[PDB]
Amino acid sequence: EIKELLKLGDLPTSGQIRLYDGRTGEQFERPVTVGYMYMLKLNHLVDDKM
Amino acid sequence: REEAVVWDILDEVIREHPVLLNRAPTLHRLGIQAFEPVLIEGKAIQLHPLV
Amino acid sequence: KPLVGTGMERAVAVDSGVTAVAKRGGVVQYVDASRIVIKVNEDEMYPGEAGIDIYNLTKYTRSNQNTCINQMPCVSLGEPVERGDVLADGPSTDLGELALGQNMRVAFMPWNGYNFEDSILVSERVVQEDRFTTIHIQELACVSRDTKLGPEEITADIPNVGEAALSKLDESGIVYIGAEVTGGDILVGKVTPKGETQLTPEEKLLRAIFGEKASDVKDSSLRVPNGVSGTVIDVQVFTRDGVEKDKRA
Amino acid sequence: QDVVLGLYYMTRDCVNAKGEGMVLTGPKEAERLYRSGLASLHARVKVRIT
Amino acid sequence: FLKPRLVDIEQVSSTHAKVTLEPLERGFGHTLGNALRRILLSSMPGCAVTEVEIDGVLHEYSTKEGVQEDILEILLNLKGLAVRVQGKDEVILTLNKSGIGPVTAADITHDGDVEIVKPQHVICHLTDENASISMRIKVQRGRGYVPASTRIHSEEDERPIGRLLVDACYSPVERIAYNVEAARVEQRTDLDKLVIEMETNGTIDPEEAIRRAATILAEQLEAF
Amino acid sequence: TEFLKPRLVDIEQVSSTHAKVTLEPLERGFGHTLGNALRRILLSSMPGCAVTEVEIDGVLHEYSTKEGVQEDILEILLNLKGLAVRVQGKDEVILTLNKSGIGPVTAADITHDGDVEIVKPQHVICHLTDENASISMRIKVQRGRGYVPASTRIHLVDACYSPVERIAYNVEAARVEQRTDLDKLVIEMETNGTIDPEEAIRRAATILAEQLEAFVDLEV
Repeated sequence: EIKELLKLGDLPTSGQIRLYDGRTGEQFERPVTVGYMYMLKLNHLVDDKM
Repeated sequence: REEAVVWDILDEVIREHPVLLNRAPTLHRLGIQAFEPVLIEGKAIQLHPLV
Repeated sequence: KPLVGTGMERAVAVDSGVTAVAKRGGVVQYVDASRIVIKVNEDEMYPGEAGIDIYNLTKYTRSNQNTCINQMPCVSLGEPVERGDVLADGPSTDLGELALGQNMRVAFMPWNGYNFEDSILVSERVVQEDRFTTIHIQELACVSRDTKLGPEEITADIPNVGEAALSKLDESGIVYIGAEVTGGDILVGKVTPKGETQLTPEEKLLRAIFGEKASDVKDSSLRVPNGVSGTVIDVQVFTRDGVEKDKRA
Repeated sequence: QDVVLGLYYMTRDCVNAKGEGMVLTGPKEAERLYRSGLASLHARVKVRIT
Repeated sequence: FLKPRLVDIEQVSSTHAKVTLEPLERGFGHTLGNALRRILLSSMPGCAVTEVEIDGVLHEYSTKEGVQEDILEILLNLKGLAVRVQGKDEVILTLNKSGIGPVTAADITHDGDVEIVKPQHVICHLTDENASISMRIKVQRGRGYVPASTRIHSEEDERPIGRLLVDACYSPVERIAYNVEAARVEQRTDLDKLVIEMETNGTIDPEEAIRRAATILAEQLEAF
Repeated sequence: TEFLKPRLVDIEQVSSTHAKVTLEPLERGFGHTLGNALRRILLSSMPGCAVTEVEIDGVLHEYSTKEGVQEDILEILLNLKGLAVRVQGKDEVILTLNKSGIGPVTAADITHDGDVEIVKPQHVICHLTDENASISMRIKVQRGRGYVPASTRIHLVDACYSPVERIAYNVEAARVEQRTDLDKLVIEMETNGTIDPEEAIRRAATILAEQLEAFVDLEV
């Protein structure tokens, strides 16, 4: 289902694409996984802990 | 006041002066290790990976 | 909103009281950041007292964890609303769903050991977009007590402070609503009596040369805790019943 | 962890890769061969070492 | 050693465009394209709103009666207002409006150097017949990201408590993507092309951008 | 909105051929673009001359054994690559290895031409075994703007043109007064002796500057 929805997306089945280092501009060997991950900021925030 | 001139003085008193770093479950003596302080902008402590 | 969901988040958003849910279906007469007024349909409407359902939204206020809790309207002027529909979003809720955080573009790959253990390496694009930014609401207090040496004053007259220090305070000694403060700023001027400092010889010489009258009053004023900085969204004054309320109060 | 994946990926050999079989004066022009995109990180090669 | 030069600069939308550099030697398409990506994304001239002073408002955390947007959201909406100037390094815009309806970016008071690139850009809405919002929107010009926090060191009587500082957004550039395709000029052994497809808010022209980019690039070579 | 420029504070150079130069203070992010661009240029494209091909007097093959020489022909080819050849206005020059005997053949045992200059008379080409040990031959160099491998001469010796034997750049934090975080960029480079590292950098980025002459204005 996910790959099928990726087809509809224009994006590869692998879920991985080519990426380039923003520093050297040269390509990274091998494909790397890029996607959208829902992320939370817990409140441990450092200006409390310090 | 945190006047501009004090940061340099702090860089003076920091140089050869080590600090002790320790973690929560101290077991073996390596639980505490001495390091040379490096001034960093941030509230987080930076600790060498190999340690 | 979660990009990758479950289908429970809607239920959590609604069932938990953080959102504002329509009591009765109708059309929206008015939408303010303050309140929301809905015009009820007749079939759901009781015969007497006509009606419109008025919803007073919770605005910026202190949560238990010292985070901010603020409701935002999810509806616009003159919109159809079904009975049991979300009228306003609570904190961390989007359009009637539960958003506890933010989804983002992520790449799995070692980057120069900056991700070393669990460590996270985040672009400047994120801190600039201010998305992961958080609003904290703290409640600070100043207590005027009774000491055997005398009562404590909330007065704006504070021994040893510059005009810059007494600037952010009104005549009565309390900080203006809306003034942005940082560490060291005086929120509330407070002074308590301690008389007869009982100084020493060299200090007495110093006073003799500089002709300063050492006050019988000590500075107890409540100041912003070191390092924390923000803006003042409210102030309250509780007074013992029968004591004269000062100017500010 | 990351470091050892680095050194492991570094010295390893695939069957066929850019610069397979050729020969180099020393580690210097080996690295120079690699960074210029001419030779692959892992390829069976004879090089002179001291 | 043939030095390159640009070629057709193709505007697609008011937002973005694809520029191009024809005469490129061996491997230099990357050597240029990536450096130019770097300097393009990072260091560029831009004009964004800084200080906003609204009608009855002490701080960004309150609500103004008659508008369904919280002051915080309105300031956030202002941070995304794209403008451009000519002969001024700071200009103070004047926004006024009332009556029921959306308050867009075109409702401001036009000035000599003012150019509103997105007149439909939303500031905030207006929910009641008689309610009126006036604001002095102070827009200056600068580089990089200056957050409202680091702004106060200088201080020096910022006393107008009605003045709300916002974080500096200064930058034309959104996204920069370079591609190197082999380009055959009618006669030469092998050469490549640099297609630099950039993305902007329309407040900077492509040739201007790429030019000052290359400029700073060379300006760092000043060592020798 | 005015911009920050450095000038090199320290050049710390080991011996002659090797150099490690520090450059600072930079703008944030500029250390990596400078370093990477200059590195790609220095490495992949530089003017220089080396050995494209050498005829074997003894045999026709890279796989063989010479009389008086334990070195396999490919090993000798290796040594040939490492020979430092800086040629004058003569575009192409060919030398001869003439020498024979019981002693190892150096780079000073090659013939001397007019426009030819070898940087290392010490350079070891091949050892000679006992007695006569017939050896001598002719070496053909070439010119290149980049680095051209051996197989790349499609229609055999790897041609190493670019004087750079290595390039690295360390970008570490730089501190200036009230300026929080800056870039301290350290370029370290080795050469084959033809051109010294210090000017090698200069010409390398002169290439870049030339690539950029079609664009900028102002500061000049």
